[PDB]
Amino acid sequence: IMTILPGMTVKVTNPNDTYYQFQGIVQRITDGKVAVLFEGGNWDKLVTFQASELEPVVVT
Amino acid sequence: GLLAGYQFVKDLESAGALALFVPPEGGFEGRYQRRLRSKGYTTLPMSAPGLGDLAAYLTQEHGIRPAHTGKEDIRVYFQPPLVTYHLENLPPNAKGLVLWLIDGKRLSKQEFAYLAQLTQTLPKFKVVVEVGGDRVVRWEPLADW
Amino acid sequence: FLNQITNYAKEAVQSAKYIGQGLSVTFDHMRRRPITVQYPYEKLIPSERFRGRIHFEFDKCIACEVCVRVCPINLPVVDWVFNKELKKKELKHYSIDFGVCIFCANCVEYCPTNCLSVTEEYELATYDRHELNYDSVAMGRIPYKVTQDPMVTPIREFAYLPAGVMSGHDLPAGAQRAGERPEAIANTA
Amino acid sequence: PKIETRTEPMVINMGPHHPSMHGVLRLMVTLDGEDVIDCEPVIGYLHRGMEKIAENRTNIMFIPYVSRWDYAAGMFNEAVTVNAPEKLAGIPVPKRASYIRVIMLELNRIANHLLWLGPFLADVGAQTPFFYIFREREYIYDLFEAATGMRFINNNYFRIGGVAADLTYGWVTKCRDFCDYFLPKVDEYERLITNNPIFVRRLQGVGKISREEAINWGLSGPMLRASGVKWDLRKVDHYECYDDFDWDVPVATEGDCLARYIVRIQEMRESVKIIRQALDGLPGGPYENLEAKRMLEGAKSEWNGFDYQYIGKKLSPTFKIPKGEHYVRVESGKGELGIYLIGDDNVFPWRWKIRPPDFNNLQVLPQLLKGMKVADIVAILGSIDVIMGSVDR
Amino acid sequence: EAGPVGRLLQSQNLSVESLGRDASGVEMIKVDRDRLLAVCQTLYADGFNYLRCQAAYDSGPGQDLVSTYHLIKLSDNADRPPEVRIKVFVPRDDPRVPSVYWIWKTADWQERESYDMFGIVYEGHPNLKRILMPEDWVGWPLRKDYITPDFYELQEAY
Amino acid sequence: AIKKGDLVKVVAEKLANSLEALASDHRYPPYLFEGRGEVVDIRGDYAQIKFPVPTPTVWLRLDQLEVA
Amino acid sequence: MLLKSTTRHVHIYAGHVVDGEVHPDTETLTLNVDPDNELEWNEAALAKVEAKFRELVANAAGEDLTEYNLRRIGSDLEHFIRSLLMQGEIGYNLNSRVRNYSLGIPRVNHS
Amino acid sequence: PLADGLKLIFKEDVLPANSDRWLFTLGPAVVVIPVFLSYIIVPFGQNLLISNLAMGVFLWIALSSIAPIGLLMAGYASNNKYSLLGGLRAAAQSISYEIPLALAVLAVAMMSNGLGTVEIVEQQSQYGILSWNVWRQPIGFLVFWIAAL
Amino acid sequence: PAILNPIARPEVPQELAENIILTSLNDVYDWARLSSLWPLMYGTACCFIEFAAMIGSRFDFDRFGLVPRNSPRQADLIITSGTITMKMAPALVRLYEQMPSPKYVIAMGACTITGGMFSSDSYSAVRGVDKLIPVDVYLPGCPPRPEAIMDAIVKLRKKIANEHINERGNLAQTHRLFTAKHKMKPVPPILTGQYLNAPSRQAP
Ligand code: SF4
Ligand code: SF4
Ligand code: SF4
Repeated sequence: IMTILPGMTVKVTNPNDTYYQFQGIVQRITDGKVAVLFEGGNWDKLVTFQASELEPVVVT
Repeated sequence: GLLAGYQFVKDLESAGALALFVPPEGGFEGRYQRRLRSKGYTTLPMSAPGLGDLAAYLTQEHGIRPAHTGKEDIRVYFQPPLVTYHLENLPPNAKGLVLWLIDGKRLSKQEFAYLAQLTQTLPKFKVVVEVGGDRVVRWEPLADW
Repeated sequence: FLNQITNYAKEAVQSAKYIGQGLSVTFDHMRRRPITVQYPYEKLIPSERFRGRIHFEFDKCIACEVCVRVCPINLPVVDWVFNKELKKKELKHYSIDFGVCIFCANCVEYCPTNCLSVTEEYELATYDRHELNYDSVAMGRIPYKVTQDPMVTPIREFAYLPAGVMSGHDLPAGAQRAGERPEAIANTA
Repeated sequence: PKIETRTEPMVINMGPHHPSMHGVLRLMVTLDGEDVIDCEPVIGYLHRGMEKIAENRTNIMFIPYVSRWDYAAGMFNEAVTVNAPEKLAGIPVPKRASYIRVIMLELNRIANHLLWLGPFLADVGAQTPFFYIFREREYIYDLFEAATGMRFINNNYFRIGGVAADLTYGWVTKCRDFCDYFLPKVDEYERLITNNPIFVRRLQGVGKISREEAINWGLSGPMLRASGVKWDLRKVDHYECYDDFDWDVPVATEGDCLARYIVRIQEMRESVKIIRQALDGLPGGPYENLEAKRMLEGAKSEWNGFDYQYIGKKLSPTFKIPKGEHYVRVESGKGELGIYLIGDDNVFPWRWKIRPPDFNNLQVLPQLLKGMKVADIVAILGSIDVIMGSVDR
Repeated sequence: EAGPVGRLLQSQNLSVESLGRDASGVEMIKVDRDRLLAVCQTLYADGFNYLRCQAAYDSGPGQDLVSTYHLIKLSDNADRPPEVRIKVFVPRDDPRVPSVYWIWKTADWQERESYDMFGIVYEGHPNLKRILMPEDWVGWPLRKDYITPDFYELQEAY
Repeated sequence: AIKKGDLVKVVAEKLANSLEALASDHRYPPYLFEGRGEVVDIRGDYAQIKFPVPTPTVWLRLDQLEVA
Repeated sequence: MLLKSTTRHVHIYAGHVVDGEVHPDTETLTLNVDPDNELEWNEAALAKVEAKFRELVANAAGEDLTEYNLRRIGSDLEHFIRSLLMQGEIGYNLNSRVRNYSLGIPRVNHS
Repeated sequence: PLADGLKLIFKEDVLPANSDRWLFTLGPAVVVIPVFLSYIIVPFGQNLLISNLAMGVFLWIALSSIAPIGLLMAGYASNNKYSLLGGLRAAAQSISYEIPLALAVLAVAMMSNGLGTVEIVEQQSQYGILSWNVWRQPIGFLVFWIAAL
Repeated sequence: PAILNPIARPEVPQELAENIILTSLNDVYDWARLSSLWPLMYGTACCFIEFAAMIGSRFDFDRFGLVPRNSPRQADLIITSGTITMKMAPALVRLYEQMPSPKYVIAMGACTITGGMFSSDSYSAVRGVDKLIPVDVYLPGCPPRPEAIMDAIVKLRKKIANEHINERGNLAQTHRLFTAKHKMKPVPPILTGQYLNAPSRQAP
């Protein structure tokens, strides 16, 4: 109940990845793999990550 | 090169639901499907991500609602339950029905547990969900996951 | 008059030198590293805009039909019954046939609730065509992540290779896209 | 074995199953001994009916359709399909959207000439750089996949207000890298044909369309420029801020396959110059710098101005194509891709005629196969740059 | 009304109309078909040497078929040639235009396309065949009142 | 009489010798003659009918239809 | 020039077959119901399809011998074959190699 | 290659629509039997061959001249054109290079005083690499190589 | 009937290959037809270019075993890489019928699955290639990227490795051969091959 909830804002911290420093919106949580929604761009992208490479932000 | 016997059918009859680990380059596990079909089973090879809510698609009636391309109406099509319609429309002396799911990836753990319990409850129904990956064709029971 | 005999031998030896030169420079093509993206073990990463399989969230849907009226073939079958106990639209069984879909994500842009998102998933091959009718729980699944498969060495294609790199095969350890991001010039200037 | 041997001229089918990248057309040629006497081209094996589909589609849902005529340079089709309600309603585009349009269209011209160039060198007999041309075409594919989302065709990139989305964070750098990589390749492609006497023997005087006969037959693009006419629609029509650069239209005086080859190679060499001169004069530069300048300098100071936007008033899907008619055009990879739009204040057009760039260049193909041999058929068909999705549409 | 080719070139016993102008500044002319081969010929002897977009449309589901001709003065350089458009309105019960193939040969295949899509019979040009539909097809698919038959291939995917 | 959204069917004897019959075959398909063609647009004496077959819409006269 | 209408489940082939060759005849046309065996075809529904085909080729008297009319006959026979499959008189094969349901999925009658 | 062999064993017959059914099956056989039969001539060492065959390379040339009969047989026995034309084209190509092959072999038969390949190699295996015929036939090797390609 | 488009009960068909030698020879047979898989060089539309992007160097076509063939007689596979019109459909059924019997079809792109964006307002587009040909693997994506095509080829290989060698007999045609006499008028060949020599190009 304390773990990563859907509906908030995130930002990726996995450095050796195509998606880096990207802020996203977490949309669905099944089996640990977290799928976040990226508003950046005209088409909204859904890219799957895991909890070992994500951390929520405090500013927004 | 790996002359495989019929141990695969014995692990299928033992576990009831086994997860396959196929090399991702193509057809190196279909020899086991043909061994399984030669022992009297009827394999039903279909793609797992096209199924949704396997409690409803496999054993329940489900409205398909095909694509109207701006021309027809909604026009719901009530597909029969796949496992029970393919099990009742079978020879009565057959070995059973086997659901051969070719994409075990992009599925949840809950659907794996449901598939294993579904193979355990009704008597002649086995699944060979292909979660993929491994360098050789190797299979586990669908016990832990 | 041997002006056309020596010209004949000159054309012959010029063609022979051309064949020898082209044979020397096609022998310098074998030493180059092959650019083959070896698919089942080297699945190349799609870009941050790819427009693969459409993802749908059954709870974020106000049951309008904007995703149908902007789709080029009016494809998504959204059907609702109005519940006068609550007086909202109350969607039931949204679905998209991905054998008919042309993957333009018009329905993704013109979605007022950001319900429809698009994924990086393209391996959608099926044996039966009617299995491409993804209903609301089928297309509400988490997509296949190419960088999280323990059999694939994923490859950035060309627009994510840093500033001098043409092919993503010689990449040492996850070097980023081109350079700085808009959180750098705000700190610079 | 009921094949007899007559003295009358035979008939060669060359039917719709072409075992190369030649499209779907029949080429029923007679060719008595070797001289091609007659040539009936059968057309319409990809006629899917875009002109009747268009009358039942909104322009926001006909943009995914328009990549399928010239499906090697797809966005050129969007470059008329967007520009047809743009000039009825008078919707202005931003300067940044216009420069992004110029960059996308010149990359599409490079890719279209590369996909012409592969099969043309394979038909003329070179057949070594067929596998080396698809590499730079894949570079253009991966450039399009970052910005537009898809590869060479299925882009929804062009919109009535400009461009659907601005460029990514590393796009300008990698496009400059591709141009620095691609400047010597066009010189290599020119020296492959012109510094080899067997190829220029295969391409000299093969198809002898005149200057005035090219104007009479309605030829356009590199088939018109190779006959002698300096007619580029980017220069004739002051189109989409193409006059802010310094490029010269390539022409030749003969009109044969070698002249068309030279015009297309020099069109690649001029389009990459237009790419460089547009990347330099991009309003705000790359998107990372422009987004940073509109982030740190408040919400003001001309970087939030109109001509520094990617979209000029992103429109509702129920946009009415207003009452009135005109005829827009672009100079695509084959030249004069035109749209005759007669929209009548409906959400749909009333008539959407497609003037294809190579449907009017394929009618000269029986005229160009008059005094030619058998093995010079596929060269001449190679020199037209025919793509049957535009010919049939 | 007006028009820089009606008041300039059409006062040599040709008797044309003037529909106005386009939204791109192109001047339109309505021409009765019986003197089309006259009025195009004086436009070929004027400088309009390039025929682009020999189109055709319906102008209403029961009204007259139209066959349009978008002429232009293709010179050797830039800056906006005069670019006139001709329109020929033909009745639907007898659609029949004298072909302009012997003036501009560009209408060899564009008149075949407009005949294949609308049934406008072009008199004079050599091949009047279906160019896009199958050559044994019945009907004209780009008319507004085209009842397309229920072939099994044209039905839904089932 | 006939408005936008009415499921109309085509009267064959009214259609058989019109100028609407010049555009197509004289061997009319049976999707016209079932009450499932929906009127989507009326532009004066003619209506645009969308039939449930996945083929383009037909513009027929208003007196060639009847509300099923 | 052989006139034919080859789609799935019907082949028209205006002409007669001799050994494995169809020779183009003017005043006859053959019929090849389901050449790939997606359906089962008991003899009652097979005779029904044969009678419907002879009625269709009798009603098509007086028209041209184009491929358009052959395609019309084949499409009407396709709609009849799909109507027999939808009525339940014809089943899917299930011994075939493809099993792709080209005339609709199985579905229950009402709900 | 082995799968590309084995798959072609598994595929069916086609018989193109009025094919000869005797000349059709014999065309490939007539074009590949003398090429296999010409492997008597090749040595892998002194007496490491099937037979010496005093007319060795001349018999190889004579047997290779049977190829544009299986070519014309495969061209004729198909009832379609473009393969009869292709068969005549391949037979006109295959007889245009028999005579330069024969002349280039004739130069080596001059320099070797015979036609058997054991005697042809034995007149080169005297000084190892200096007695090879490519240094004494610099253009005959080119004529043989281009004519054999 | 209570099931609208029903499946039918088989005749209890089983091979029951208890032999392990013939099972391994069946494995060799399926591997050999699996790892060769020579497709027809068949195009017709947009998707073919992505198919050509497999034959190039960035994605490799050959590394699954498959080299493209010009003639359908040497073709083991057909990837229907584009829209099938009403004009192209008999030509496509002809070039599928001209292949040897262990043949495979991949419906590439949305135009051959269902006739994707032409499944609404087109009068000359076959809505799906399975209205003409038995299809093995369906391949979505309007231009399916070449990784998706050699994913469809991977699923086709998974399909091929299941095929039994005793089950050959599904490769049949099963003639029915109902012949009827008709009373239609023969028309002359409208399209003959006379384009410039026709006596209407010379003078009006
Ligand atoms: S547009 Fe979005 S919110 Fe509206 S119905 Fe479609 S998916 Fe739901
Ligand atoms: S992606 Fe395009 S084609 Fe697919 S459902 Fe959305 S709008 Fe329709
Ligand atoms: S599916 Fe899309 S890309 Fe493929 S042929 Fe059809 S329109 Fe072209």
